[PDB]
Amino acid sequence: RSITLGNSTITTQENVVVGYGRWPTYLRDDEDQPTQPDVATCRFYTLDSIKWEKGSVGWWWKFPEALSDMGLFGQNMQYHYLGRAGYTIHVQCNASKFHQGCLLVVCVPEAEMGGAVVGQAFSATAMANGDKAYEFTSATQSDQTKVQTAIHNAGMGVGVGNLTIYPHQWINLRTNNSATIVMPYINSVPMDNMFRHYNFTLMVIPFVKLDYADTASTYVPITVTVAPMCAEYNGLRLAQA
Amino acid sequence: FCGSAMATGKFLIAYSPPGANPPKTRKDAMLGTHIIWDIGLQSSCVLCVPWISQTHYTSAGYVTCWYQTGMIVPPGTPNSSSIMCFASACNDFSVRMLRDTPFISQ
Amino acid sequence: KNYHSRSESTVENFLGRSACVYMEEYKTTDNDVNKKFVAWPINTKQMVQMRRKLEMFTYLRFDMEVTFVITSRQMPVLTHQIMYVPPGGPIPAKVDDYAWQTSTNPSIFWTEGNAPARMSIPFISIGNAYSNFYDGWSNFDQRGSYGYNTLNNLGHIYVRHVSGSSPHPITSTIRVYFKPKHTRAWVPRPPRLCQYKKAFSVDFTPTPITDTRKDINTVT
Repeated sequence: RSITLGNSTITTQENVVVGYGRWPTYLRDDEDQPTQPDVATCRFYTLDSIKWEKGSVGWWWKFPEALSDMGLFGQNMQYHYLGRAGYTIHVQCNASKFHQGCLLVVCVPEAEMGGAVVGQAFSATAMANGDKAYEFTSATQSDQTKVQTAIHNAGMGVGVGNLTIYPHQWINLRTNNSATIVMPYINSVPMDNMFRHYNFTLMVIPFVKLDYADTASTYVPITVTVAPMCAEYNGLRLAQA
Repeated sequence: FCGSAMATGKFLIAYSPPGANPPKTRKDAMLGTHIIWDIGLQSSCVLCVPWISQTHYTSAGYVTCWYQTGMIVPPGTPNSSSIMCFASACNDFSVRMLRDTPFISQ
Repeated sequence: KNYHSRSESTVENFLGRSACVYMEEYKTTDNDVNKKFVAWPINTKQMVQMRRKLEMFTYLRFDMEVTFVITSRQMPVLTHQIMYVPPGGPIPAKVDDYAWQTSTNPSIFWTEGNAPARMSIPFISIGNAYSNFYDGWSNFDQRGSYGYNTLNNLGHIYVRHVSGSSPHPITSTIRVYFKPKHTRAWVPRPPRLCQYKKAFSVDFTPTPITDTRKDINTVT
């Protein structure tokens, strides 16, 4: 019916796809290096609402750079040095029964993306820049300072059909309309600086284009809601003698 | 929400504490206390608000509401709907010292 | 044909194969000091086939072993100093300097006519696994190098010919074989579908997904 989730903001919704069968958990579940778990960080930081138009190709948001300007979480990234967090991502779209379309909501860990021109470098403002849904494009990209952005190769050169390895959920408008992906913390170092490294990239890819018939709303609003869970940081105080 | 039975969308009913200024953007509003009211799965959103006092400018709370998705309808449905609003005195109130109304004049 | 079962698809015996990775020559006497010894940063992104296999995983943890096959052509027995500089060691910039005499660089001394030289480098790194892919920057101003970290770095192998006061005018050729051991892998990743254009970048040019056929209904 409606299992109203409350944290400090409320989100009414009504499966959970765990990243690899591992829930987010503190590093303490395992002086010299004390840690400081911040337990006030979690709450639903709802991002902007993209419009799924008929002629659209796809969208991606780099994490944790999407939440770099979002409240307390944003502040802690500036203050503290080392930090680790897991995320509960709720991607919900709202559409009628006269709208037809398919989406692949996929969380890709560590996606390095090649430049548009082979053997050229691009700025950090070409991948992420606060909360923005960067848009994949049809055909090639010939703008030198941009990412490759060819939808069929997913901007990584891997083939778009094979992205089903990663924890993914399909939002087929015919039946369901919600995707919950609980991504745990995956890195090769216990905790890392949250500016240098973009941990994972969320991609929403329309596999079937929207057809809306006639005299109906021409866009389907896709909203992304991210709640950072079990976020730990580093202590800022001295140890005892 | 009193409207068509085929409309869907989301709203951000946001509450500002007594001292706080009303938010000027949806982004500002979202940082505070907010309820994402889904018009599709619910059609009534009940908000019990505390710290309601006489205050005889003034410190007063604010309830604002913002578009989040817009209204989406299928073919053959009106392009307008409305929202009605209700008010009550909740569980208990306390009133002290009689006074005449400043409405109907003698 | 019959069914049965498998155990040739385990990660350890998939990625664990001896494969040539570098071949170079050097002459003991010439006018170029560059060509009087061999340098070789260890990496597994030079042999295209080997690269593609390893890149189906994101994190890898292994301890390699390196075997050298050295031949020489023009009289007496000839010896080779096969030094290993580990990360953050001193590197020789010329043949004969104090960097060759460093005692913290494991150095084999192998003379010809004997079974090939070999040593097994352990798991060096201060991380908890090498990372094939890195989606970050070298600094937090984010203006540095892209897709490069120093925690996946491996040392260099420097080979020189141990010679007397005046060398011979011999020339030698080395071949290096490389084989992971006790491999563990974490996080799988889709196979490559483009031809590599750089040995360190992930740069590519778009290519069609699959080959075409006459008609959807037509199958022969």
